[PDB]
Amino acid sequence: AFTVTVPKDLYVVEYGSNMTIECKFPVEKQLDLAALIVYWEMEDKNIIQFVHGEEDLKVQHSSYRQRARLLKDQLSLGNAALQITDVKLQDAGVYRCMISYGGADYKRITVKVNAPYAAALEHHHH
Amino acid sequence: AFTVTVPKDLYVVEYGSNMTIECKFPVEKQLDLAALIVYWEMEDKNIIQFVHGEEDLKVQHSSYRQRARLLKDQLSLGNAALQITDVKLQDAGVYRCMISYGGADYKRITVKVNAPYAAALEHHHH
Ligand SMILES: COc1nc(-c2cccc(-c3cccc(-c4cnc(CNC[C@@H]5CCC(=O)N5)c(OC)n4)c3Cl)c2Cl)cnc1CNC[C@@H]1CCC(=O)N1
Repeated sequence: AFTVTVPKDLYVVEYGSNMTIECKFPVEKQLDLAALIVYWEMEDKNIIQFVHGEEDLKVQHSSYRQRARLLKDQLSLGNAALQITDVKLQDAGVYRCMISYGGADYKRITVKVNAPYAAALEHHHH
Repeated sequence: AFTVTVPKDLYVVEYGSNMTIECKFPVEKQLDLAALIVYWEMEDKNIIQFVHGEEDLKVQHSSYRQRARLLKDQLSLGNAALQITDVKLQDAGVYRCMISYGGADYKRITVKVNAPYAAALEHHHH
């Protein structure tokens, strides 16, 4: 039974920081890269599409462009780790990691973003 | 490139009717049932979990008990059709069909439920 797990289903991050959110999947000693698909989304927006051992950047949502990547050196450990740089208030929400590696499963992770007044005021208006 | 498609991304259904919502996936020549996974959810409620050519009812949300099924004769034609019997107002929302058949993809379907006053009043009080 193929199961994705999360060490944390909640992250609380500061505006302007970097965050790495993690999804674990079973890898028995050697990764079959050809079989692996890793997909991350939030609110139906494509963040990562990792297929055939490479990230496909073409259909990544504009909000994550040049700010989101998969840490590929974690995949051999069975860790799908999404790193987002320079966190914004619009990054708060529910993320899903969808993994195919023989079997298929997904998990949800909630991200909360703390921000000072000036950042919040910009978000509130625009 | 493995792609799931939907003939309709919107269904408008009457309270008390039956609905069948459809996701299509490519099947060339013959279906390899052992490789197929079909999952249906709405709002994080597990509806259908079809793996190893059988439904796993243990993880199904209680509100879909004896009221939701996957039309298995459709699968060899590349149609994942979810039938829900006796539609309620709680069935309105966004559904996802997630399919693994070599590759993996999903699609969203929106369902709107029309209901008369009496049914709406019960739902409103709940
Ligand atoms: C039967 O059992 C279960 N099956 C699944 C499941 C089943 C099949 C496949 C997948 C799956 C896997 C990997 C990737 C993708 C995928 C998705 N989207 C794209 C979209 N890209 C752009 C394109 C264009 C826009 C768009 O709309 N599409 C993509 O890139 C093409 N790849 C997917 Cl769908 C999953 Cl996750 C999950 N959960 C349960 C099991 N119940 C769930 C519960 C919850 C906790 C648990 O423990 N269990």
